[PDB]
Amino acid sequence: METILEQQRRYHEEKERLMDVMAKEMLTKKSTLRDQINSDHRTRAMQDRYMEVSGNLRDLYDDKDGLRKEELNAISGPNEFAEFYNRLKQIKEFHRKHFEELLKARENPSEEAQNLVEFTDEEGYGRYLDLHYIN
Amino acid sequence: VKIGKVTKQRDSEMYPEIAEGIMPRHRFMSAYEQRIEPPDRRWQYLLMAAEPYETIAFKVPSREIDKAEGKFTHWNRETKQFFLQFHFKMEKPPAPPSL
Amino acid sequence: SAFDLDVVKLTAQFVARNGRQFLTQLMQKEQRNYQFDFLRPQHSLFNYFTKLVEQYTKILIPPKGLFSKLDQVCYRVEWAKFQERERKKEEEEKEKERVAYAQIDWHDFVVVETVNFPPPTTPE
Repeated sequence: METILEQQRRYHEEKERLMDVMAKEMLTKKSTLRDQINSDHRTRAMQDRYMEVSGNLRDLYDDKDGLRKEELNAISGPNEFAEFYNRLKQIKEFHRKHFEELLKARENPSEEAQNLVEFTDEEGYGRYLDLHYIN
Repeated sequence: VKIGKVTKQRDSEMYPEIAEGIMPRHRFMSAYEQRIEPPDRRWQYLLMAAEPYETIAFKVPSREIDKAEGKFTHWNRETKQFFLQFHFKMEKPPAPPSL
Repeated sequence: SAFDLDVVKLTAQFVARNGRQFLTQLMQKEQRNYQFDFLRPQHSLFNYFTKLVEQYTKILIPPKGLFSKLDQVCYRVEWAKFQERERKKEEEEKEKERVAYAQIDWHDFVVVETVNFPPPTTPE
């Protein structure tokens, strides 16, 4: 039946996709993390926070990024929120989920419906895209 | 499958001004232009240059040797296809290889 | 492309556990040119294949181990920024080179005589 390897694979891949998305976000506007982290600092005292200079200049390494307005920062923070929700879900299901004659056996059935004229470029693109509205 | 190498050595330690910016630079020059302005020409030279040291040339009678075909298509032009394509600069030992 | 995808991913599934043990036998049994191309590095898709297998090979890594995980995504961001900086620097050095190459006397000749590097441009 369904090979769990493929499912677990797709899961790790999607998790990777999400991490990459919220990382791209944290990249364009470091404030997203900084803001958050600062608050976290006063709730869980242990938390290590970045150099003040970074925070102020709104930079992560060398490049100082443009300052964004509050509404957008918050927005993206809630978006990242739902993203992290998805991630937590996938991580969960994954935790709950984790010969030659059969090889030819399946490769034979793969011959099924040979006349399927259609371009298929929509697995990683629809996901990458699914996490990156207008025209 | 054909025939094609020079090993140029530099000083033994004997202001970041192009010191690390530029590696050994090579160019193919036609003898049609020389300081003499007379007597002879008609062949190419594989000139190699470094800031302090003096230029160096190597005559290439054969119309084409080792002129390969898409060896590696990654685009960091450096100076030209020739330099990136077939040169190595051992900067730690100061040895410039060209082939 | 669903067919190609499916065969790549399947032969990749088996190739991940049996390696070439089941595929290297299939190629000789069935006799496929297509199968041979898939096995080979000549066929472009081969590369993506090397990906899938690796990925599956990875799933075999922590089988029997659960993942119990923001900081990370920040660090990834940081990395990207760093890489970006390296790219920038490179571009700069290249620029310098172009300037100097364009600015030296290729007529100061003083000749003497007349007439694999990729694995060499590393360190070991």
